[PDB]
Amino acid sequence: LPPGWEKAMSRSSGRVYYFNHITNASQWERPSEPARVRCSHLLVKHSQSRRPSSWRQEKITRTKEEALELINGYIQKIKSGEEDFESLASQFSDCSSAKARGDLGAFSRGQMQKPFEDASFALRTGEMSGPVFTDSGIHIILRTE
Ligand SMILES: *CC(=O)N1Cc2[nH]c3ccccc3c2C[C@H]1C(=O)N1CCCC[C@H]1C(=O)N[C@@H](Cc1c[nH]c2ccc(F)cc12)C(N)=O
Repeated sequence: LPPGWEKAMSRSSGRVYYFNHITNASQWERPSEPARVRCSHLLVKHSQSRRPSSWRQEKITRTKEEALELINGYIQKIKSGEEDFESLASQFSDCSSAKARGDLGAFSRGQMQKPFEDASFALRTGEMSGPVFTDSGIHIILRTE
């Protein structure tokens, strides 16, 4: 299995699935390192963020648990096709990158905070992470290159 992936059993159905502890991604199908990657992200901040403030809200008051619920909801809508990642990032990401539909550009290792970097370089091109925690809040990451 590729880096970070493990086989697991669904609680509701008992069917095998696959989970990546680095990206917190999960998928039913059996999954299939570059010097640089390009990623977009959607950040949801919370009251314990290092700077609980964004262009959306001067004082961010939601709890970390409420932020995780929002992230889970965005992931659901992206995976169902009801919304696309870029549209949700433009509207709801607590970050100046929202104006660029979440695009952070390309980077190598040594530039991003390690949890974000590790998830970014463990994703396949076009793959999306689960919730990824940094001191600023909770991210969804989309590897675009
Ligand atoms: C909101 C947020 O998470 N930002 C703000 C931001 N807006 C951008 C617009 C265009 C390109 C890059 C942008 C960023 C950077 C980002 C941020 O603070 N991040 C990125 C996601 C993980 C956590 C955190 C960091 O890891 N920041 C870097 C320092 C840093 C700041 N700006 C950049 C740009 C590129 C880069 F490679 C690194 C950057 C860190 N703490 O090491």
